[PDB]
Amino acid sequence: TPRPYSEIPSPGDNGWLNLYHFWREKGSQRIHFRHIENFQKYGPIYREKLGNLESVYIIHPEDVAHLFKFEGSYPERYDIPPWLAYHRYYQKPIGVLFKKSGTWKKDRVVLNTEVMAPEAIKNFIPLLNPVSQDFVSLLHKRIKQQGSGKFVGDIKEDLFHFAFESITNVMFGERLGMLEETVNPEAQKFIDAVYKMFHTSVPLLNVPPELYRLFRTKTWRDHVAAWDTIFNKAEKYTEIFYQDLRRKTEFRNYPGILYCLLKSEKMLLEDVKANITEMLAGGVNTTSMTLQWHLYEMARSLNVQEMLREEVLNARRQAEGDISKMLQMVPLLKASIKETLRLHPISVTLQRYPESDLVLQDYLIPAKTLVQVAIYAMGRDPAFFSSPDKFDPTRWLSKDKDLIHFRNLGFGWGVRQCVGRRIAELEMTLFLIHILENFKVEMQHIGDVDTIFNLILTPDKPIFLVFRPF
Ligand code: HEM
Ligand SMILES: CC(C)CC[C@@H](O)[C@@H](C)[C@H]1CC[C@H]2[C@@H]3CC=C4C[C@@H](O)CC[C@]4(C)[C@H]3CC[C@]12C
Repeated sequence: TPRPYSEIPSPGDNGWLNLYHFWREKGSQRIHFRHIENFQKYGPIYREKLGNLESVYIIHPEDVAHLFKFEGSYPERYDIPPWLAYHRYYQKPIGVLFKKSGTWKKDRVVLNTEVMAPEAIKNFIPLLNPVSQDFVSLLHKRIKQQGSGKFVGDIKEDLFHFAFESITNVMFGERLGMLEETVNPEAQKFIDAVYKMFHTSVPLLNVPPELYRLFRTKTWRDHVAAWDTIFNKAEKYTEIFYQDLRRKTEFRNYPGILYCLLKSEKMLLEDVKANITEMLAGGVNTTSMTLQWHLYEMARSLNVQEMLREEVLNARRQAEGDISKMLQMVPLLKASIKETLRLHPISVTLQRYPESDLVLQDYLIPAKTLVQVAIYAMGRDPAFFSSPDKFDPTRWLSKDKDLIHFRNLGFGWGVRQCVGRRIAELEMTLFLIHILENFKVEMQHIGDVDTIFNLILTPDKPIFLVFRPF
C-alpha cells in the first residue's frame, strides 16, 4: 500500500497561516523561487495549502511522466481565478482556454487543423517570413541612426510589435505596420492591455474572486479594464476583417485563420470571436519575452552564438532554396529555442487534475487534486541538467551518449499543450535566422538579469542589447 495523501511533507494543514507567511515573506512575485526552496526543504514532492487552495508539487521527470498517464482524454490545468472571474462575472463567451470537457475538445479539434497541422504550418511561412525581414530592416534603420554602425538599447517594445504583427498577419492576412516610424496607437492599447491583464492578476490569485471589491479594489479595476481593451479591440479587427473578405473574395491565396474557421464550417460564430481573441492575445508577449531571452543568452555566450550562425549560414549556401527548404536544416537552432524555454519558461509550472487516483513517488494522489509541475525549478536543478547555468543547445540533440532523454516542456504536453505552440516555434525560428545572418548581438556589460513572477515569467530589469552587422 502507498503512503496516504495527508503524509506528503507540506508546511502545515493551516491554509490561512501559510498565507500570512506567504504575504509576510513577500512571496507574491517570487513564487518560483519558493518552489526551489520548498523542494530543497521537503524533497521531491510537497503540498502547500494557501487559504483553501491546496496542491501537490513535483519535479522529477519520471513523476511528470507518470502524472501525465492519468491526465485524461480531456485534460484540465489550473484555472486563473481572476481570468475566469472576469468572464463569468461579465458573461463573456469563453474559448479553448476556459472551455471544459467535450465542449472543450470540440473547439480544439477544429483549432489543431487550422494552427497546428503541418500544412496550416507550411501555409504560414509566407505570412511570417516577411514580418521578420521587416524587423531586420527596423534594426538597419537604427544602426544608420545612432550613426556609428551599431545599435544600443532595450528592444522589448519592438519585440511586442513584431509579435503582434506576426499573430495578426496569420489570423487576418493584413499588415499593421507596428514596425513603422509611427505605429498604431489603438494597437499599442491592446498590446499594453495584454501585459496589464497579466501584471494585475498576481495580487488577485490568492484572494476570493467575489471578494475583489474590498481587499483588492484597485488591482481589480485595472485587470477588468485590461480585459475590456483586449475584447473590444480583438472584436474590432474581427469585424473590419470579416468585412475585408466578406465582399471582395473572388480568388485564392492564404491561411487566414479568421477565414479558414469561417470556411471549414466546423465552429459556430460565437466561438470564433472568442477563440481569435485568445489567439491574438497569446502572440503579444510570450514570443516577445522568449525571443528577448534567446538574444540575451546568445550575448552571454558568443561561442554558441557563432555555432548558430554557422548552421544558419550553412542552410543558406547549402539549400539555395528559399526559407522553406532551410527550416529542416537548422536543428541546433530549434534546440536553441528549447534551451531557452528551459532557462526561461513562460509558464512557472504545468498543472493537471488527475482523472483517477494514482501514486507519485510513494504516496496516494486522490483523483481531482491539483498537481503541479515545477518547470521553472526543473530547469535550474543540476540533478536534471549538467551545469544548468550554461546555455547548451546540444542538450536537446545529443541522442548518442544518452541512456535517458526528456522532452522540453516549455509548451506543455499531451493533447492540451499550447495550441499556439507551432506558430510560436516557427515565428521564432525565422526571426532568428534573419537575426543570425545579419547581426552579431552582444551586451554593453556583464549581464545579470533574474526573473520575476507576473503570471507569465519575465526578466526583472530592462535588457540592453547591442547589434552590429555580419
Ligand atoms: C513561446 C510562446 C508560447 C509558450 C511558451 C506558450 C506556452 C503555453 C503553455 C505552457 C500553456 C499551458 C500548456 C498546458 O496546459 O500543458 C499554453 C496555453 C495556450 N497558449 Fe500558449 N504559449 C505561447 C505562445 C502562444 C501563442 C502564440 C498563443 C496563441 C496563438 C498562445 C495561446 C495559447 C492558448 C489559447 C492555449 C490554451 C490551450 C488549451 O488549453 O487548449 N500561446 N501555452
Ligand atoms: C489569453 C492568454 C492569457 C493565453 C496565454 C497563454 O499562451 C499562456 C502564456 C498561459 C496559459 C496558461 C497559463 C498558466 C495558467 C496557470 C499557471 C499556474 C499559476 O499559479 C502560475 C501561472 C501559470 C503557470 C500560467 C502561465 C501562463 C500560461 C502558460
